Amino acid sequence: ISPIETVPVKLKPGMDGPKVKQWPLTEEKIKALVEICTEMEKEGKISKIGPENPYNTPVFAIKKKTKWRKLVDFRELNKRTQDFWEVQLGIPHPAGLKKKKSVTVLDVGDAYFSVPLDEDFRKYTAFTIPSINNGIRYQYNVLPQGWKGSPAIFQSSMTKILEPFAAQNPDIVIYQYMDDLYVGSDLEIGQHRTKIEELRQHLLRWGLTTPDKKHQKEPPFLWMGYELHPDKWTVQPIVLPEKDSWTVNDIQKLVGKLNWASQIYPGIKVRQLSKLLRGTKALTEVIPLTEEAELELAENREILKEPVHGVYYDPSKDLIAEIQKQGQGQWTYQIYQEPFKNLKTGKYARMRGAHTNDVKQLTEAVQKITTESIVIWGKTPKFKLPIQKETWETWWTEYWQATWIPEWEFVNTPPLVKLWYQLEKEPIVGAETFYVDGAANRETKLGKAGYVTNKGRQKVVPLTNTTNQKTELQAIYLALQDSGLEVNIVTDSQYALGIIQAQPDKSESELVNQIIEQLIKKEKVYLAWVPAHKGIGGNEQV
Amino acid sequence: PIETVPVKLKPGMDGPKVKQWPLTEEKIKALVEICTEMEKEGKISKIGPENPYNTPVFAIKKSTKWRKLVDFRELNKRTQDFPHPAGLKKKKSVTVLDVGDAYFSVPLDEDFRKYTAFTIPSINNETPGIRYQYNVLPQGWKGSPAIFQSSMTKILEPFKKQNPDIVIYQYMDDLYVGSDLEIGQHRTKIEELRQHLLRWGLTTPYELHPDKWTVQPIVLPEKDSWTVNDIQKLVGKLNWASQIYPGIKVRQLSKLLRGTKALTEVIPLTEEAELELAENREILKEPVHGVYYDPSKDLIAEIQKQGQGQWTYQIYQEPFKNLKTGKYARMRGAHTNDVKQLTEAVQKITTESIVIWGKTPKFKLPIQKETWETWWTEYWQATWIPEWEFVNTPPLVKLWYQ
Ligand SMILES: N#Cc1ccc2c(Oc3ccccc3OCCn3ccc(=O)[nH]c3=O)cccc2c1
Ligand SMILES: [Mg+2]
Ligand SMILES: [Mg+2]
Repeated sequence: ISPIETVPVKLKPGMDGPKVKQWPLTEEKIKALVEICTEMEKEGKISKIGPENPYNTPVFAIKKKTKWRKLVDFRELNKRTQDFWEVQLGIPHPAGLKKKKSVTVLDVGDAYFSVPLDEDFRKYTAFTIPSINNGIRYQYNVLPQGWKGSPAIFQSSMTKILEPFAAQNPDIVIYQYMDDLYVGSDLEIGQHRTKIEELRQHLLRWGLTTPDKKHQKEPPFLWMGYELHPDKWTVQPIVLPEKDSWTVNDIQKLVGKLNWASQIYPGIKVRQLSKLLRGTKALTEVIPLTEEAELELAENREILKEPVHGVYYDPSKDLIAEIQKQGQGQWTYQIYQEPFKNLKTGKYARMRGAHTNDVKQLTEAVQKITTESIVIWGKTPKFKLPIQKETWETWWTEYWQATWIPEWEFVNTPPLVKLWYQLEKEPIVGAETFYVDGAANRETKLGKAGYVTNKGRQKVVPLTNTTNQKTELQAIYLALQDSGLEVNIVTDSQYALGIIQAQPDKSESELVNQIIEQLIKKEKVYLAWVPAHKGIGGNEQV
Repeated sequence: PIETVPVKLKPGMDGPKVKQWPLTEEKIKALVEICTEMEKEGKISKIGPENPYNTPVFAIKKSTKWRKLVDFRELNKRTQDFPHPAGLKKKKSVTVLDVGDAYFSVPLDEDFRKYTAFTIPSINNETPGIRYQYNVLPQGWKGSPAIFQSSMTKILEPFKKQNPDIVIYQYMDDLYVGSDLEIGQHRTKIEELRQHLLRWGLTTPYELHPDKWTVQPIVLPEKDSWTVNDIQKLVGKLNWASQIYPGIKVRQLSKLLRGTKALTEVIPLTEEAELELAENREILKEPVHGVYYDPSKDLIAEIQKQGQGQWTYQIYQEPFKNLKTGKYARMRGAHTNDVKQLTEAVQKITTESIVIWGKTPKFKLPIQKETWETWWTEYWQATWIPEWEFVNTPPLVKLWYQ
């Protein structure tokens, strides 16, 4: 079976072929391996070879509990073989598929064995079936199963094979995934079956068999963790385990399944569980479950109680994205064309820092959605967002970092994204000026936070088990606690200055959160910085 | 052209493997058209699975026609074999010309061609991408101007003979032509060079003024009435500049604030403090001592957003030593955004850097990674691409370089 051209293959430079010996396993499977190898010899898939290849790869035979399968271990050869263009990893997302009147699934059997292997490379595929006294030598003429080059070379071969058929049939759309072909068309059912038959025979001319019966797979289709119905898609049912104790492995699989659920079931929250997964220690140990994680999990269970589906994609209809706040640090989004019919859903939980605010997270969510949309639909969607032009404009104008804000429309669906507070850009007249400082002995971890004001008020609060940074935040917090609704605060800490000027409404540290509550309760707050250890109102202490 | 220049990679190093970035349907369409035509013209050829290598490609508008830009940064890093005039920056006018098309006249070393492999991506992973490699010298590859160098010398020789005072420097796909001539004369000579290039079969389908380029002097505020907050800002800024300029003193200025005063309190400048401030204004006029360019070290460009369409930048090698500083501005017209201005600024800084040192700086970009990676090709008109990374550095930086 020459007509398929062979891809040239080389070993890695400086490397020879595998000499690894056959491991007996003198068990009766020998004869099995004979029978199979005779059949494959009849079909020209393999060949007996002269006494000097010289090379070897281990061959095995088994039946998992009637048939017998030959399994060759190509690991050593695979390490010694050149890389090939990476075979398809990413799969088409169901939400990106365009609805077709008829869809057929074609599994080609013995896919790899139907494609010839490069002649000069065949000697390296040699294997031995053991004689009882000590054997018969064989080599592959086709792409072996388990070999490094098989998927990419078969992929290429299949593409080239498919070109002439697709050329004369532009109205039918063919997806190629591994061995499978998925063939859609809008043609009448009869002539669709006809076109399928044509494709089948065309493939048969290249030595590729397709399902002979009325094709083995019927709607719906279980494919890569999905259910594909003619009019809709969804995910295969997600079963969340119930345990008293959880290891880090269990939590990884849990957040995995939940992540998988998030693309369709709206409202999924993974954050607190991955917070549990912040421990990287090798995956054995029992990880303590936090109340927040338990709550999160329970809510997820309540969401997964109801059945949910997505729809398929129409290029003529607009692409629309909508975003809602899920509570602390967490967001959820829906992508749809028809208003209540979701193409898909998702989430954004990421802080990407110890502190952030709502608008920043929203903008990041928009970014993630944009990327995903480009990947799946090859275009960016329209955004319906729960934020007002004034809010966002003020934010991105006063934001030091460059940002891209799309065309969007304000939808009013509380909670609305808002600025909980805004620091003053100018010092406040009539407001008390707090000169703050804090310090800690790095050895003893003991510290203090204090202020002196222009009204003549001075205070010092003692602190235990703390650092200079935390004390410098502590001082600011202290000045917030003891002042009126309007306050001027002066600090020598670049750290604290950086944290507050960023205007976070949420944080990992409870100290910063307290500071945020204070800032919200305030009306006017101005933060100013001065260089430390120069003549200044606030002075210094130890 | 039949004789190919053999090209090698630095010992113990393989070809580039780099992820192709997802693209919109439009850009993919454009790339498919372009690559179809290029394949018909023999410039590129389809390749099989036996080629592991990949290089990113993008579609940019540079006219209405789509252009294909290949990002060769990795291949450029991994492949080197083999001058910059110092007078180019002194010239009154410098014009840039795209000579890249010429590279398509020269075939590429066969054994090396596989390292030029690139992929036109598919939407939603419907198909594996369309894979090509280059049969000729690709634009953006640093081997191209090196191999074409003798031809370029041959073509330019008569012109240089005719115009001895005109400077011509080549970087990548670009010719930089400086002159001290009057603008009209300059553009006339430029056009002469253009037609000279065209009639010899070199296709050339942006003028600077490096004479005006300078390192920004630090500017101190001028006020009729000074508050405590103002003098605090002043002292902080002068303290920052004190590292760079040794003579600066804050004592008399800080004396006015000496303790426990309200921020909004108006503080008059005493003649001593005003003396100190004036002296500091005077020392800020002179350039910094001991700042020299090192060709063996990476150039580094930091940018910060000043708002209202203003952006400031610094080019340095080692911290606090500034080879150049500048400020870029754009008239908004309500069309503009942050990404556009940042991209433009990056291109301008890179051009300035090429003109002055003959190399591109490593950029520290005040933007989110994914946002830049998404939108940067929209406004990018340049044939080359700089290295870049992404940082914030807000806290004291905006106010000081403002
Ligand atoms: N197993 C399996 C399997 C089956 C079909 C796939 C596929 O099916 C398609 C193949 C070609 C063209 C359109 C396709 O689907 C569009 C959406 N759709 C999907 C399923 C259905 O019944 N009807 C329908 O209109 C597209 C992509 C992957 C597929 C995997
Ligand atoms: Mg299959
Ligand atoms: Mg301090």
